[PDB]
Amino acid sequence: AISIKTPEDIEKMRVAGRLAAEVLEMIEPYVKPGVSTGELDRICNDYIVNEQHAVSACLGYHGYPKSVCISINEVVCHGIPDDAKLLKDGDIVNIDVTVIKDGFHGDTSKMFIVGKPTIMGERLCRITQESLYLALRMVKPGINLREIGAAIQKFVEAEGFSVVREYCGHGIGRGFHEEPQVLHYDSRETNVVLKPGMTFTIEPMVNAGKKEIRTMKDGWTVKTKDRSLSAQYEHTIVVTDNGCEILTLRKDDTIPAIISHDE
Ligand SMILES: [Co+2]
Ligand SMILES: [Co+2]
Repeated sequence: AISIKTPEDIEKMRVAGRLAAEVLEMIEPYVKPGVSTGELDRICNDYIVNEQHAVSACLGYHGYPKSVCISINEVVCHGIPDDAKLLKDGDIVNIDVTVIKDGFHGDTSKMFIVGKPTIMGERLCRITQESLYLALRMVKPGINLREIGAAIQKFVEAEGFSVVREYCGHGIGRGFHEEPQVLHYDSRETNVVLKPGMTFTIEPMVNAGKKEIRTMKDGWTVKTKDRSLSAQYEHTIVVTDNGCEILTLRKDDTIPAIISHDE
């Protein structure tokens, strides 16, 4: 069931979008060498809850134990903040945040580099981000959701990299994961012509090598099959009459918040 958000809904989202972005803006300083994914997890929850007056949708979601996800290096997804995993150097972590305020979610994620980059590190990240912005621009009404995934795909492989098919982006709003499914790859299955008011996520997961993954014992931690690196960046967006509106834009984003295709 694809939901077309009301204007008000939209105002709500803008809010969740921002709070969510804020948590990532807030944590920036704390992300340094010698940190516990666990602690990081504490600081966020306090913030989301204390200061923010909001809740985290990750918590208990399908039994998820933590408040947010934190995926180090070759961990792909759902990495679980342990009070004992500490931050190296050349560590490239993703923190995926997802927050609920007034019924609506704001879902976003980004990569952080630790205590002096790797090269391969910085490359991937950089590329992952571009592949995301890249889709960001395509977003406009009347476009098939399908040329978007292909696009990311093209870009990414072209760097000798691989796109992950197991996971994908999703509609979002009052429901954490709504319709549709947003695939970061080409597929005949795909066939959605976008409309204003539809809201959803772009969350490309990019491995430096091969598109194959493994799931751990703990039932969450997803790592590369290869043990290659993997990056992801994500944003929550709304389709406008002429392009899109990023509801999770942060200060460090090098893309406008409003993307218009008119004139
Ligand atoms: Co997310
Ligand atoms: Co998401």
